[PDB]
Amino acid sequence: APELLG
Amino acid sequence: QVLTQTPSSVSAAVGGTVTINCQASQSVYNKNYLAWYQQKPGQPPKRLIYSASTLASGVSSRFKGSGSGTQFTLTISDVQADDVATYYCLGSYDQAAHAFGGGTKVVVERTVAAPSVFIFPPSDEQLKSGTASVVCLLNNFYPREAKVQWKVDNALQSGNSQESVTEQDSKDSTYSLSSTLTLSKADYEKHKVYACEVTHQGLSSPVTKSFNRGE
Amino acid sequence: QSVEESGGRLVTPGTPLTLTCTVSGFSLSSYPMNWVRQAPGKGLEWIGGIGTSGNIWYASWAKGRFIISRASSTTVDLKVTSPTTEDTATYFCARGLYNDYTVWGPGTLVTVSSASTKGPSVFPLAPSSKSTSGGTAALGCLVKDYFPEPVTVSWNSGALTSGVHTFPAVLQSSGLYSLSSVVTVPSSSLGTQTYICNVNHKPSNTKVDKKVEP
Repeated sequence: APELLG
Repeated sequence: QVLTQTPSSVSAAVGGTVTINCQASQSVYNKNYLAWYQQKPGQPPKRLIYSASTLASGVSSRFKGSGSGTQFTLTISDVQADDVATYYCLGSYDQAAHAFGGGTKVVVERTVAAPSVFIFPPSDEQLKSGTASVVCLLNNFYPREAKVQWKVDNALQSGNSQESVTEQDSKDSTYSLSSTLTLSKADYEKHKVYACEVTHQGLSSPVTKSFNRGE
Repeated sequence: QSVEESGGRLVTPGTPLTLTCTVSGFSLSSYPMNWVRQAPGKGLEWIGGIGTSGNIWYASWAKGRFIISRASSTTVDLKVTSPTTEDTATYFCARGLYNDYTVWGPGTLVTVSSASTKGPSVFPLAPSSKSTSGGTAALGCLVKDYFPEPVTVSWNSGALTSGVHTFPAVLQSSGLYSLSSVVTVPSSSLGTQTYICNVNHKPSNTKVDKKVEP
C-alpha cells in the first residue's frame, strides 16, 4: 500500500 | 483529493474554442496523474485524455490537455454542436485514491431564437381517471432562460405547475421546455379559459397560447 | 473486454443493498476495478476500488458507508450498509479508470425510496389544424405517475427521430414521476401519416403503443 487502481 | 473546476460552465459558437480549467488542492502523482472525461446526457463517461496531455485511443486532436502538478486545462478547438456535455477532470495524489472535479458544462452558442409555443388540453381519457394535466410546449429556443405563466380565467396559477427543459440540442443548439399545469377534475371543469403566457428574449412581447374548455 | 453492473433497484432507506460487477474477456485478477456513482443531474464521484493484489481503497466520505470486495472469480461487489435518499444514483463499475485499458460498464440505477413500483399511464398530447406555428404541427404523449425511473419513449418504432423532444422527468409531490415526449411534424400529414409513441417502463413491465391524432 498504496498501489495503482486506475 | 479535492479537484476544483472553474468556472462551472463555458461557452462557444459552433466552431470556436473553449478552455476548461482544473485546479488540484495539492500536486497529483508524478505531476501528471490527471485525466479528462466527457459525459453526454444518458451515456456513460468517455475518457478523452490521460497523463495531463496524452490523447486517449481514438479521441480527436481537437481536445488538448496541458498542465502539471496542480494546475491543469482542457482546451477544445473547433467546437461542434455535438460537444454539448459536462467535462470532468480526474486526479490522484498517490495513484490509488482518485477524485473527480465538479464538472464544467459546455454551452454551444448561437443566434437568439424565440420559442414556438403550443398548448395542449387534457385528454378526455385522463379526465375519466379524475385529473387534468394541461401542457404548454416551448419549442426550439435560445438562450435557455425562459418564463412561463399559467392563467385560468385570468387567475394566476402558482404552486400547481412543474416544468422540464431538455439539454442543448446536438444539432441546432436550441433548448425546449414543457410546462404541465395539474388540476383535479373538479377544478378543471369549473373554469373556461386556459392560457399560457411565454416570455423570452427572442420575443418582443409575451405571446399567449390558450383554449376554451368544451370548444 | 467489458464490464457490467447488476443489482440496481428500488431500495428502502436503511435496508442493505449489494451491487455486482461482472467482467468478461479479461482476468479480474490482472486489472484494478473501480466503483463510481452519479446522483441525478449531479457530478461523478469515485467511491472506491480494488487493486491487483486485493487491497481496497475508498473515498474520504465513503469510508464505512461502502464495502467493496471480490465475491467471485468473475465478480466484484459493492455493499451499501445503510442506504439513504442521498444514495440514489447510477452506479458505474469500470476496469481501471485512468490508463488506456479503461472500460466502463453501462451503469445500474439505484433508487433509495420507501415508495412502491408503479406503472405509467400514457395520454396523448393531441395537435390541431388551427394551432400550428407556420405549417408545423406539434403532437406528443404524456407519460404520467410512474416509479421508479426510467421510461423510454420512441416514435414510430424508432423510425421518427427528427424533431422529437423527450423531456426529463419531474418528481411530483406524490413521489411519482411524470414526463412528456413531443414531436413537430408536417401539418398536411396529420390526416395521412400515423404517429405512435412507444412507452416502455421496464420496472413495471409496462409496454404501451399510443396513437396520437388530431
